[PDB]
Amino acid sequence: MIMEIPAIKALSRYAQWVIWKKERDTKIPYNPNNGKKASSTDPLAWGDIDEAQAGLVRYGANGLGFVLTKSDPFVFIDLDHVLDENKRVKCEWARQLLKEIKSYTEISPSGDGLHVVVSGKLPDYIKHKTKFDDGSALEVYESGRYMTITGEVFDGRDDIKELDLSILGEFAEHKILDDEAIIDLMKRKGQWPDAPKDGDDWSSLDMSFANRLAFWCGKDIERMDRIFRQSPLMRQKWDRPTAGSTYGRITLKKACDFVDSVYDPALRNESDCPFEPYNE
Ligand SMILES: Cc1cn([C@H]2C[C@H](O)[C@@H](COP(=O)(O)OP(=O)(O)OP(=O)(O)O)O2)c(=O)[nH]c1=O
Ligand SMILES: [Mg+2]
Ligand SMILES: [Mg+2]
Repeated sequence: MIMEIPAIKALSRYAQWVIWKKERDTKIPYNPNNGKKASSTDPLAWGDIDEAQAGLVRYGANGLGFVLTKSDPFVFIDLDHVLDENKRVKCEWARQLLKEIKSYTEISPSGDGLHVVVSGKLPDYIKHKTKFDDGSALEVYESGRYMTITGEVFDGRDDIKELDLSILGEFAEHKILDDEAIIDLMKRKGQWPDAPKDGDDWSSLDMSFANRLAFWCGKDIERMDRIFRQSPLMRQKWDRPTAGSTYGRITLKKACDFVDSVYDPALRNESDCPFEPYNE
Protein backbone atom coordinates (compact mmCIF):
# COMPACT_ATOMS: atom_id res chain seq x y z
CA MET A 1 0.00 0.00 0.00
CA ILE A 2 3.06 2.21 0.38
CA MET A 3 3.01 3.13 -3.31
CA GLU A 4 -0.61 4.25 -2.90
CA ILE A 5 0.49 7.15 -0.65
CA PRO A 6 0.76 10.30 -2.81
CA ALA A 7 3.86 11.44 -0.92
CA ILE A 8 5.55 8.07 -1.49
CA LYS A 9 4.74 8.28 -5.20
CA ALA A 10 6.39 11.72 -5.13
CA LEU A 11 9.53 10.33 -3.47
CA SER A 12 9.58 7.32 -5.83
CA ARG A 13 10.39 9.72 -8.68
CA TYR A 14 13.97 9.82 -7.33
CA ALA A 15 16.58 7.05 -7.33
CA GLN A 16 17.64 8.13 -3.85
CA TRP A 17 16.39 5.16 -1.82
CA VAL A 18 18.31 3.03 0.68
CA ILE A 19 17.52 0.51 3.41
CA TRP A 20 18.44 0.76 7.08
CA LYS A 21 19.04 -1.60 9.99
CA LYS A 22 19.05 -0.99 13.74
CA GLU A 23 22.54 -1.20 15.26
CA ARG A 24 22.31 -0.52 19.00
CA ASP A 25 21.03 3.08 19.31
CA THR A 26 21.61 3.89 15.61
CA LYS A 27 20.04 3.30 12.19
CA ILE A 28 22.73 2.63 9.56
CA PRO A 29 21.91 3.16 5.86
CA TYR A 30 22.76 0.38 3.41
CA ASN A 31 22.94 0.01 -0.36
CA PRO A 32 19.80 -1.91 -1.41
CA ASN A 33 21.56 -3.59 -4.34
CA ASN A 34 24.52 -5.17 -2.54
CA GLY A 35 24.02 -4.82 1.23
CA LYS A 36 27.13 -2.71 1.75
CA LYS A 37 27.02 0.43 3.87
CA ALA A 38 25.82 3.44 1.87
CA SER A 39 27.38 6.89 1.82
CA SER A 40 25.05 9.88 1.83
CA THR A 41 27.15 11.43 -0.96
CA ASP A 42 27.54 8.54 -3.46
CA PRO A 43 24.45 8.44 -5.72
CA LEU A 44 25.36 5.01 -7.07
CA ALA A 45 25.17 3.65 -3.51
CA TRP A 46 21.38 4.16 -3.70
CA GLY A 47 18.56 2.79 -5.85
CA ASP A 48 15.00 3.42 -6.86
CA ILE A 49 12.13 2.37 -4.63
CA ASP A 50 11.71 -0.98 -6.40
CA GLU A 51 15.34 -1.88 -5.66
CA ALA A 52 14.91 -0.69 -2.06
CA GLN A 53 11.83 -2.88 -1.56
CA ALA A 54 13.66 -5.93 -2.94
CA GLY A 55 16.78 -5.25 -0.89
CA LEU A 56 14.61 -4.85 2.20
CA VAL A 57 13.40 -8.45 2.07
CA ARG A 58 16.74 -9.80 0.80
CA TYR A 59 18.91 -8.52 3.66
CA GLY A 60 16.07 -8.42 6.21
CA ALA A 61 16.63 -4.75 7.00
CA ASN A 62 14.38 -2.75 9.31
CA GLY A 63 12.83 -0.55 6.62
CA LEU A 64 13.18 1.89 3.75
CA GLY A 65 15.09 5.15 3.67
CA PHE A 66 15.30 8.18 1.42
CA VAL A 67 18.51 10.18 0.95
CA LEU A 68 17.99 13.94 0.75
CA THR A 69 20.00 15.90 -1.83
CA LYS A 70 20.28 19.62 -2.54
CA SER A 71 18.69 19.37 -5.99
CA ASP A 72 15.52 17.54 -4.92
CA PRO A 73 12.74 19.77 -3.52
CA PHE A 74 12.24 17.96 -0.19
CA VAL A 75 12.86 19.12 3.37
CA PHE A 76 12.92 16.56 6.19
CA ILE A 77 11.65 17.53 9.65
CA ASP A 78 12.43 15.12 12.50
CA LEU A 79 10.36 15.36 15.70
CA ASP A 80 11.63 13.03 18.44
CA HIS A 81 9.75 11.83 21.53
CA VAL A 82 6.61 13.87 20.84
CA LEU A 83 4.04 11.05 20.94
CA ASP A 84 2.03 9.22 23.60
CA GLU A 85 1.62 5.56 24.34
CA ASN A 86 -1.48 6.15 22.19
CA LYS A 87 0.72 7.65 19.45
CA ARG A 88 -0.83 10.99 20.42
CA VAL A 89 0.99 14.32 20.49
CA LYS A 90 2.11 15.33 23.99
CA CYS A 91 4.52 18.22 23.28
CA GLU A 92 2.96 21.64 22.71
CA TRP A 93 5.77 22.83 20.43
CA ALA A 94 5.18 19.81 18.19
CA ARG A 95 1.43 20.45 18.24
CA GLN A 96 1.98 24.08 17.19
CA LEU A 97 4.41 23.11 14.41
CA LEU A 98 1.90 20.61 13.00
CA LYS A 99 -0.74 23.37 12.93
CA GLU A 100 1.49 25.63 10.83
CA ILE A 101 3.29 23.08 8.63
CA LYS A 102 0.49 20.92 7.19
CA SER A 103 2.28 18.46 4.90
CA TYR A 104 3.06 14.75 4.72
CA THR A 105 3.39 13.44 8.28
CA GLU A 106 4.27 9.89 9.30
CA ILE A 107 5.04 8.11 12.57
CA SER A 108 8.74 7.38 12.99
CA PRO A 109 9.88 3.75 13.39
CA SER A 110 10.10 4.03 17.20
CA GLY A 111 6.41 4.95 17.45
CA ASP A 112 7.03 8.03 19.63
CA GLY A 113 8.25 10.45 16.95
CA LEU A 114 7.13 12.03 13.69
CA HIS A 115 8.52 12.97 10.28
CA VAL A 116 7.22 15.86 8.18
CA VAL A 117 8.28 16.01 4.54
CA VAL A 118 7.84 19.43 2.94
CA SER A 119 8.73 21.10 -0.34
CA GLY A 120 10.52 24.36 0.38
CA LYS A 121 13.72 25.90 1.70
CA LEU A 122 15.01 25.97 5.26
CA PRO A 123 15.83 29.33 6.87
CA ASP A 124 19.58 29.87 6.86
CA TYR A 125 19.81 31.07 10.49
CA ILE A 126 18.59 28.00 12.42
CA LYS A 127 20.38 25.03 13.96
CA HIS A 128 19.90 21.60 12.44
CA LYS A 129 19.08 20.00 15.81
CA THR A 130 17.27 21.66 18.72
CA LYS A 131 16.93 19.85 22.05
CA PHE A 132 14.27 20.81 24.60
CA ASP A 133 14.07 20.40 28.37
CA ASP A 134 11.07 18.18 27.54
CA GLY A 135 13.52 15.60 26.24
CA SER A 136 11.95 15.92 22.80
CA ALA A 137 13.94 17.40 19.93
CA LEU A 138 13.55 19.01 16.52
CA GLU A 139 15.86 18.14 13.63
CA VAL A 140 15.62 19.65 10.14
CA TYR A 141 17.56 18.80 6.98
CA GLU A 142 17.24 19.41 3.25
CA SER A 143 20.41 17.60 2.10
CA GLY A 144 23.31 15.54 3.40
CA ARG A 145 21.16 13.07 5.35
CA TYR A 146 18.76 10.17 4.84
CA MET A 147 15.39 9.71 6.52
CA THR A 148 13.64 6.45 7.35
CA ILE A 149 10.37 5.83 5.51
CA THR A 150 7.54 4.04 7.32
CA GLY A 151 4.38 4.98 5.41
CA GLU A 152 2.48 5.10 8.74
CA VAL A 153 0.52 8.20 7.74
CA PHE A 154 -0.36 10.40 10.71
CA ASP A 155 -3.69 12.29 10.82
CA GLY A 156 -4.25 11.45 7.16
CA ARG A 157 -1.56 13.93 6.07
CA ASP A 158 -0.43 11.86 3.09
CA ASP A 159 0.59 14.51 0.55
CA ILE A 160 3.79 16.54 0.29
CA LYS A 161 2.85 20.22 0.11
CA GLU A 162 4.70 23.33 -1.02
CA LEU A 163 4.83 25.51 2.09
CA ASP A 164 6.83 28.46 3.34
CA LEU A 165 9.23 27.36 6.08
CA SER A 166 10.18 30.73 7.60
CA ILE A 167 7.93 29.69 10.50
CA LEU A 168 10.61 27.18 11.58
CA GLY A 169 12.55 30.10 13.07
CA GLU A 170 9.97 30.09 15.88
CA PHE A 171 10.78 26.48 16.85
CA ALA A 172 14.46 25.81 16.13
CA GLU A 173 17.24 27.70 17.87
CA HIS A 174 19.15 30.36 15.96
CA LYS A 175 22.83 30.21 15.04
CA ILE A 176 25.37 32.50 13.42
CA LEU A 177 45.11 21.30 13.87
CA ASP A 178 41.36 21.41 14.40
CA ASP A 179 39.34 19.91 17.24
CA GLU A 180 38.00 16.89 15.34
CA ALA A 181 41.48 16.05 14.04
CA ILE A 182 42.81 16.17 17.61
CA ILE A 183 39.97 13.98 18.89
CA ASP A 184 40.60 11.33 16.21
CA LEU A 185 44.31 11.52 17.08
CA MET A 186 43.72 10.89 20.79
CA LYS A 187 41.30 8.05 19.99
CA ARG A 188 43.82 6.23 17.79
CA LYS A 189 46.46 6.68 20.51
CA GLY A 190 43.89 5.40 23.02
CA GLN A 191 43.84 8.64 25.03
CA TRP A 192 40.05 9.11 24.71
CA PRO A 193 38.26 8.39 28.00
CA ASP A 194 35.48 5.94 28.62
CA ALA A 195 32.32 7.02 30.39
CA PRO A 196 32.75 6.74 34.18
CA LYS A 197 31.60 3.53 35.85
CA ASP A 198 30.03 2.67 39.19
CA GLY A 199 32.45 3.61 41.94
CA ASP A 200 34.67 5.88 39.83
CA ASP A 201 36.08 9.11 41.21
CA TRP A 202 34.84 11.26 38.33
CA SER A 203 36.91 14.28 39.40
CA SER A 204 40.21 12.39 39.10
CA LEU A 205 39.08 11.02 35.73
CA ASP A 206 38.57 14.67 34.79
CA MET A 207 42.10 15.58 35.90
CA SER A 208 43.77 12.65 34.11
CA PHE A 209 41.90 13.53 30.92
CA ALA A 210 42.72 17.22 31.36
CA ASN A 211 46.42 16.38 31.59
CA ARG A 212 46.24 14.54 28.27
CA LEU A 213 44.35 17.45 26.71
CA ALA A 214 47.10 19.85 27.79
CA PHE A 215 49.64 17.82 25.81
CA TRP A 216 47.66 17.10 22.64
CA CYS A 217 46.15 20.62 22.47
CA GLY A 218 49.43 22.47 23.06
CA LYS A 219 48.02 23.97 26.28
CA ASP A 220 45.42 25.90 24.26
CA ILE A 221 42.89 26.06 27.08
CA GLU A 222 40.01 27.17 24.83
CA ARG A 223 40.55 24.15 22.60
CA MET A 224 40.95 21.96 25.69
CA ASP A 225 37.57 23.26 26.86
CA ARG A 226 35.82 22.79 23.51
CA ILE A 227 37.13 19.22 23.28
CA PHE A 228 36.30 18.34 26.90
CA ARG A 229 32.66 19.38 26.38
CA GLN A 230 32.31 16.64 23.72
CA SER A 231 33.78 13.87 25.89
CA PRO A 232 32.16 11.14 28.02
CA LEU A 233 33.44 13.08 31.07
CA MET A 234 31.32 16.20 30.50
CA ARG A 235 28.76 17.04 33.19
CA GLN A 236 27.12 20.04 34.84
CA LYS A 237 29.85 20.32 37.49
CA TRP A 238 32.18 21.52 34.70
CA ASP A 239 30.51 24.95 34.70
CA ARG A 240 29.55 25.28 38.38
CA PRO A 241 31.28 28.28 40.00
CA THR A 242 34.11 27.68 42.47
CA ALA A 243 36.19 30.42 44.11
CA GLY A 244 35.58 32.96 41.37
CA SER A 245 36.30 30.41 38.64
CA THR A 246 34.58 27.27 37.38
CA TYR A 247 35.52 23.74 38.36
CA GLY A 248 36.30 23.01 34.72
CA ARG A 249 38.45 26.11 34.29
CA ILE A 250 40.48 25.38 37.44
CA THR A 251 40.93 21.78 36.27
CA LEU A 252 42.24 22.82 32.85
CA LYS A 253 44.58 25.45 34.32
CA LYS A 254 46.12 22.96 36.76
CA ALA A 255 46.63 20.53 33.88
CA CYS A 256 48.44 23.23 31.88
CA ASP A 257 50.83 23.88 34.77
CA PHE A 258 51.32 20.19 35.62
CA VAL A 259 52.09 19.03 32.08
CA ASP A 260 55.70 19.43 30.94
CA SER A 261 55.90 18.91 27.17
CA VAL A 262 53.30 19.51 24.44
CA TYR A 263 52.31 17.88 21.17
CA ASP A 264 53.74 19.85 18.25
CA PRO A 265 51.68 19.21 15.08
CA ALA A 266 54.74 19.97 12.93
CA LEU A 267 57.13 17.69 14.85
CA ARG A 268 54.72 14.77 15.37
CA ASN A 269 56.32 14.03 18.74
CA GLU A 270 53.53 11.61 19.65
CA SER A 271 56.17 9.62 21.57
CA ASP A 272 56.69 12.55 23.99
CA CYS A 273 53.29 11.87 25.58
CA PRO A 274 53.96 11.07 29.27
CA PHE A 275 50.67 9.20 29.86
CA GLU A 276 50.05 5.56 29.00
CA PRO A 277 46.92 4.78 26.94
CA TYR A 278 43.61 4.03 28.58
CA ASN A 279 43.20 0.29 29.09
CA GLU A 280 40.21 -1.54 27.61
C1 LIG B 1 24.10 7.73 9.21
C2 LIG B 1 22.88 7.76 10.13
C3 LIG B 1 21.65 8.47 9.70
N1 LIG B 1 20.47 8.51 10.53
C4 LIG B 1 19.27 9.23 10.03
C5 LIG B 1 18.23 8.42 9.87
C6 LIG B 1 17.03 8.98 10.84
O1 LIG B 1 15.73 8.70 10.23
C7 LIG B 1 17.25 10.25 10.94
C8 LIG B 1 16.66 10.81 12.25
O2 LIG B 1 17.31 10.23 13.34
P1 LIG B 1 16.36 9.49 14.46
O3 LIG B 1 15.30 10.45 14.94
O4 LIG B 1 17.21 9.06 15.63
O5 LIG B 1 15.67 8.16 13.76
P2 LIG B 1 14.11 8.04 13.25
O6 LIG B 1 13.42 9.39 13.25
O7 LIG B 1 14.09 7.47 11.85
O8 LIG B 1 13.28 7.04 14.26
P3 LIG B 1 12.91 7.43 15.81
O9 LIG B 1 13.20 8.89 16.06
O10 LIG B 1 11.44 7.17 16.02
O11 LIG B 1 13.74 6.58 16.75
O12 LIG B 1 18.81 10.34 10.98
C9 LIG B 1 20.50 7.83 11.86
O13 LIG B 1 19.55 7.85 12.57
N2 LIG B 1 21.74 7.11 12.31
C10 LIG B 1 22.91 7.08 11.45
O14 LIG B 1 23.89 6.51 11.81
MG1 LIG C 1 13.16 10.86 14.92
MG1 LIG D 1 16.43 18.79 -0.73
